[PDB]
Amino acid sequence: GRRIQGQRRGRGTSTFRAPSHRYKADLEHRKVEDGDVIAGTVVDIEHDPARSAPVAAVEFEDGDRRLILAPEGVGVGDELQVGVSAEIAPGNTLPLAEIPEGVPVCNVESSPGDGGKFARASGVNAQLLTHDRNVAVVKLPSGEMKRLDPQCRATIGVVAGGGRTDKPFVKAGNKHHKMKARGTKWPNVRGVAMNAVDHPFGGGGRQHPGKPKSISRNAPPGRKVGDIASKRTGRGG
Amino acid sequence: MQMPRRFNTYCPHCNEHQEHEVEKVRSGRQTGMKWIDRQRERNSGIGNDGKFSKVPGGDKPTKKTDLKYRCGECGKAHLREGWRAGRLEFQE
Amino acid sequence: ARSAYSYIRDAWENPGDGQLAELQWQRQQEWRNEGAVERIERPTRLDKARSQGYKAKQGVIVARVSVRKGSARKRRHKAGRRSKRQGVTRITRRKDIQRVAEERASRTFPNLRVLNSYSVGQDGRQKWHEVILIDPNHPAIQNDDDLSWICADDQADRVFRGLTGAGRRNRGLSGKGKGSEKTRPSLRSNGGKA
Amino acid sequence: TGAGTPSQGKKNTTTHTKCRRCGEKSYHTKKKVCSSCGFGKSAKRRDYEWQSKAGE
RNA sequence: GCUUUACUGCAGGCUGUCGCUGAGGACUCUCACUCCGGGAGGAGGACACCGAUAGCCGGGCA
RNA sequence: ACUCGUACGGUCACUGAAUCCUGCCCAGUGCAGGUAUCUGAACACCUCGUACAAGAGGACGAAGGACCUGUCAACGGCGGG
RNA sequence: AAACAUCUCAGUAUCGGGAGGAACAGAAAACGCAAUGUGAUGUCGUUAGUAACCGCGAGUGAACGCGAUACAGCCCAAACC
Ligand SMILES: [Cl-]
Ligand SMILES: [Cl-]
Ligand SMILES: [Cl-]
Ligand SMILES: [Cl-]
Ligand SMILES: [K+]
Ligand SMILES: [Mg+2]
Ligand SMILES: [Mg+2]
Ligand SMILES: [Mg+2]
Ligand SMILES: [Mg+2]
Ligand SMILES: [Mg+2]
Ligand SMILES: [Mg+2]
Ligand SMILES: [Mg+2]
Ligand SMILES: [Mg+2]
Ligand SMILES: [Mg+2]
Ligand SMILES: [Mg+2]
Ligand SMILES: [Mg+2]
Ligand SMILES: [Mg+2]
Ligand SMILES: [Mg+2]
Ligand SMILES: [Mg+2]
Ligand SMILES: [Mg+2]
Ligand SMILES: [Mg+2]
Ligand SMILES: [Mg+2]
Ligand SMILES: [Mg+2]
Ligand code: NA
Ligand code: NA
Ligand code: NA
Ligand code: NA
Ligand code: NA
Ligand code: NA
Ligand code: NA
Ligand code: NA
Ligand SMILES: [Sr+2]
Ligand SMILES: [Sr+2]
Ligand SMILES: [Sr+2]
Ligand SMILES: [Sr+2]
Ligand SMILES: [Sr+2]
Ligand SMILES: [Sr+2]
Ligand SMILES: [Sr+2]
Ligand SMILES: [Sr+2]
Ligand SMILES: [Sr+2]
Ligand SMILES: [Sr+2]
Ligand SMILES: [Sr+2]
Ligand SMILES: [Sr+2]
Ligand SMILES: [Sr+2]
Ligand SMILES: [Sr+2]
Ligand SMILES: [Sr+2]
Ligand SMILES: [Sr+2]
Repeated sequence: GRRIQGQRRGRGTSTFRAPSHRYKADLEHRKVEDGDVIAGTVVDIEHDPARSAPVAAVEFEDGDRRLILAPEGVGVGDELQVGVSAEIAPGNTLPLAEIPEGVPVCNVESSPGDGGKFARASGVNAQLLTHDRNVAVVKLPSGEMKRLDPQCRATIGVVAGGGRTDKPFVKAGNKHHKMKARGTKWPNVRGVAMNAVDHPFGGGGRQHPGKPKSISRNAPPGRKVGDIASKRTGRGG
Repeated sequence: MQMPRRFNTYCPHCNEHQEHEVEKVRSGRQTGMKWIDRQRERNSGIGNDGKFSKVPGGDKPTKKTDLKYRCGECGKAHLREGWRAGRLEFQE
Repeated sequence: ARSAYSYIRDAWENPGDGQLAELQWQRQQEWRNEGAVERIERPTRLDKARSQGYKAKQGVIVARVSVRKGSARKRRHKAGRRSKRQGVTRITRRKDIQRVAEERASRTFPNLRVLNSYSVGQDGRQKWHEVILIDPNHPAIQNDDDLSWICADDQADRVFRGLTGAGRRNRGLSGKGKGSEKTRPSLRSNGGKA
Repeated sequence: TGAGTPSQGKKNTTTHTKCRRCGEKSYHTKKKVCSSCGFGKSAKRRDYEWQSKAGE
């Protein structure tokens, strides 16, 4: 047959690319030698096209002006700190080791110094649970207990823009506008609605997959469609 | 059908009638060193392997007698045409 | 008595034992960080180099080249093929890696001509060979009784036509009798069946 | 809108132009590659054995 | 052209084994190698990646 | 490529606004998990064979299968008496 | 091959790289008319559709030698300096 849409994606052609030339900045934590003698002032709150959430522009002591992944409750004028000795307040960054247990955090690094990988989406947060000299235990937004190096840096508080998901798009046109700001091909044509040549589910008088949807993990690209390695399906049981 | 385990008949070796013992021919084990075995290895590779990609044929509803006739005095055996027989049980 | 050279030779018969073993373990760390073709002031295996024609003289160059290990890196058929011509994974190329190495080296030094080459080991993902190249335009060589032959016009780009020792071996030209019916005088003249 | 006559009216783009190297009007001014001699693509001149019958 | 529990194969995924690969049926270590870090250094570690091969799945493809 | 993205994410599918609802079936097929025992290739190992080698057999046994379990808003099914 | 998968078409078409006036080969770790024999290498005639291969099907297919053409044999590495 013909390659399915999932396969066209990988080629990274314009249709499937993200509007990167329009994206603002990479919100990675600052790199500090040590001492925490790094503080800056929030000079402005901006809209981040890539995340549909707000970001804050900060002017640091040493003259560096950079955008930062802002938690909820940060405003212009406010002073932020980044370092081992940073103060324990919303909007401040410091290694998990310095963070008191039971404190919601965001933009958590996976490997100390990577700039932040976890909990960066609208209104989300990781929950610092356990401390130690060898391992910091964090509860990520998905509910998973993640063991991290206590040297992994993070920002106190939850990500701004929470609740974004609580309101329905209502119109196709609204989805449309959001989609234009992401690396995604939209709208979506169902596999069952295509010709046999275009998808495993295509073909047949009436629409219906002519096979079970739960596909094996070992299936090759082009065939891995539907419910991938489902451990179960439905709502029952 | 029934078959006598031993009986008097012609032994082409002694060249005279003598008692023979009848036995079903047991398959001899292969060595894997015949020419055909070497050709299979040489000609099998990537993709279809011609004759070496074919698999075991079928079965006739009934098979023919497959027996050995052993002379009771010179100890040598001879073979004979077989005849279709659903079953072949020896007597004694 | 034994030449000092024989000791280098003898060391390399078992590159995985003795001091040579520790040298390789050390060196390869540096080699893995070098480029595809690195010129070197002196041969790592002197005995072999001199044996292959090397000389400490102007116009003589040595370069270490690395190549990825394994079989062919081929793309599966996009058009119809019979089972036989659908193979992709176990199909290997007809030129050995040493030959590929000699060619890359010669491309890097367009004006030089490949004289010979030898192996200097490998790790799990690549192989290294050192190649001796000669400057056919330098008088120190145009006047050398043992190397001036490589200055002739018909020796130009010799490596690309399989005129190298590795080239000739790879073309099945070693045997002068049985087995060379389709290799001599050329693979091509014999319909490419060797 | 038909693919024929009505769609021919929209054609006013300049693509292939006289090539600096070979003189043929085959230099694609958008690709900056000559479809006839290969200029802009290769130093060597564009050539193929299929441009003639196999045994000639 | 299309389909599939048609025939025969081919990609691909899983898995064992051999090489890369080191020291003291379960284990410690560091030196290759990998990853994080601007750097110091940190994490991991003879595994993983990669080469070779074996078994299984394999209309994704011929 | 996704991705200047990180689960309030984005990938793969099905249904197709709101409203009231969405029953029974895990035997077969699919997916996933488990698995005492059974089955399960190659290398190495052991026996036989060969002054060697081919080869025959053995022991060990991964995934997989047998077997067990979960799962239908998974393929689908919901009859005759 | 009266289908077709090994095989065939064929190392052909076509593609990448490269030299010359011609290329390439070439002074035996050869041959093995087994010899008290030949003596670098191309090529031509023959050996021969022979040996060999092959769903042992269709088809594929040499060599040594011999008669010719032309003939030509040398240089390093190391030992010792
Ligand atoms: Cl969305
Ligand atoms: Cl019988
Ligand atoms: Cl060259
Ligand atoms: Cl002779
Ligand atoms: K064919
Ligand atoms: Mg960022
Ligand atoms: Mg878009
Ligand atoms: Mg749709
Ligand atoms: Mg339709
Ligand atoms: Mg239709
Ligand atoms: Mg399909
Ligand atoms: Mg439907
Ligand atoms: Mg001399
Ligand atoms: Mg010729
Ligand atoms: Mg990196
Ligand atoms: Mg098909
Ligand atoms: Mg519908
Ligand atoms: Mg509809
Ligand atoms: Mg035919
Ligand atoms: Mg062939
Ligand atoms: Mg036939
Ligand atoms: Mg042929
Ligand atoms: Mg011969
Ligand atoms: Na063969
Ligand atoms: Na060159
Ligand atoms: Na061959
Ligand atoms: Na069921
Ligand atoms: Na025919
Ligand atoms: Na046909
Ligand atoms: Na055949
Ligand atoms: Na004679
Ligand atoms: Sr980043
Ligand atoms: Sr970075
Ligand atoms: Sr369908
Ligand atoms: Sr239910
Ligand atoms: Sr073969
Ligand atoms: Sr095969
Ligand atoms: Sr039958
Ligand atoms: Sr050239
Ligand atoms: Sr229209
Ligand atoms: Sr019109
Ligand atoms: Sr126009
Ligand atoms: Sr170009
Ligand atoms: Sr050309
Ligand atoms: Sr509805
Ligand atoms: Sr089931
Ligand atoms: Sr002569």
